Amino acid sequence: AKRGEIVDRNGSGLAINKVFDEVFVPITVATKDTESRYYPLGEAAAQLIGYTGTITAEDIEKNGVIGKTGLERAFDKELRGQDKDGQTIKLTIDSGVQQQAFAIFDKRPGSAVITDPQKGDLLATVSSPSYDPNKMANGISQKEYDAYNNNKDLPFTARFATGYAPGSTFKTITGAIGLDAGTLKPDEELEINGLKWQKDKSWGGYFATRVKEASPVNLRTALVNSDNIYFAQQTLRMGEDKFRAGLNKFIFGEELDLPIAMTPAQISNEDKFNSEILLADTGYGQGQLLISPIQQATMYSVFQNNGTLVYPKLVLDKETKKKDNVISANAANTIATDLLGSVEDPSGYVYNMYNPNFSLAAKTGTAEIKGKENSFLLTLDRSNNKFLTMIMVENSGENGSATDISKPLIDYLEATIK
Ligand SMILES: *C(=O)[C@@H](NC(=O)Cc1ccccc1)[C@@H]1N[C@@H](C(=O)O)C(C)(C)S1
Ligand SMILES: [Cl-]
Ligand SMILES: [Cl-]
Repeated sequence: AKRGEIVDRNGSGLAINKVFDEVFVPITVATKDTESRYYPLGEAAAQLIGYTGTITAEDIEKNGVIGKTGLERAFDKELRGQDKDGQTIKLTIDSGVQQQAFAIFDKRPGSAVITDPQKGDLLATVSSPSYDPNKMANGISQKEYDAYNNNKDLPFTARFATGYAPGSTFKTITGAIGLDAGTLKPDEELEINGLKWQKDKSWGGYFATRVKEASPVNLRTALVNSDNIYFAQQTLRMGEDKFRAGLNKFIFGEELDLPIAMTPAQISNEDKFNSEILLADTGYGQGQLLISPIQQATMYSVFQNNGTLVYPKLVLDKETKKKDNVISANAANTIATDLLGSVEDPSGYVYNMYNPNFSLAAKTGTAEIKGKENSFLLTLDRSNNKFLTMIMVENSGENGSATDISKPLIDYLEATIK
């Protein structure tokens, strides 16, 4: 039986079969014609699609080829058939978006998740660096394989499913929670002097620090300037109960119906912060938050659905599933409108991607890990609400920011997905 195909949303192949003339024990391509598993996108979708391998003795313990990793293994039952050819599985992936999202990294460690925010379609799930899935499935030498395993940037890992601290992009949720709680007034002008702030001397040598000097600061200025002090103060103003009440309406601790293994997102290590510092850190995306890029794109989907959360989906014919009224419609549109300044204001961090013919909201972020720094970029299509991007660059202190590489992807999406 011929193994079933994995195709993208347009029917283009992602995991298919192709006949080669191999130079009987086939080694490499030239003598005998054999059918081999082929991946047209190669490393661009290696971690997602995975690769196949020969059935081993340990596999036959839980009663041809079998999917070893990725969707080849998760869908191995439906794909392998029975010798009835295997079934064809059509994904939400867009091959053009998948290849563009992978090209921007250029061996930099990071990930990119592009979604249809109103339907949950995962248009692209990219992890960098990557590996050749055709060689892993049909013949890789110990030299090339050891180069993958000794790569400290870990190309085999699926970074879009790994949990990270979200960074300053998380301020969009903290601000929306503050709006619905009634403690955050969008027009209130907060006096903030200097670059560091603590509640009082009980914080010791720790301060919430910002990068830009500005006063007074309202909600929109705090988002565009990415002011940590404003959001640390607003988080302490609302309190842990009001803060967690809004956070708990998101998908924290919730396993998703995605064929991708993923630890659920968490707010902190325990049910209580037991620290004003930890409560304030969580307000601007640090602390003990662990959210994967797929989970981040899911949480941030509320700003393009009038406060409704749209769950992600990878299989095209799967019905859209939502979580209603995670935040209010007024809070979602207030935050999304304020994020237009990140792209449209000449001093905004995403002004490099400014397009006078397209409405793009955005929010950047740099997380400090116990150190190293990761860069994040969230963009929101506000012209038609047809795409959402969650882009991350690991070790941004050496690899640069996500904003510095993501413009060709955003330009591609504004002309294609629109
Ligand atoms: C949000 O993530 C904020 N980041 C920090 O407070 C930590 C940090 C890391 C490196 C340098 C300075 C501060 C602010 N948002 C990011 C961002 O948008 O890239 C800033 C670096 C502007 S700070
Ligand atoms: Cl799915
Ligand atoms: Cl920003």
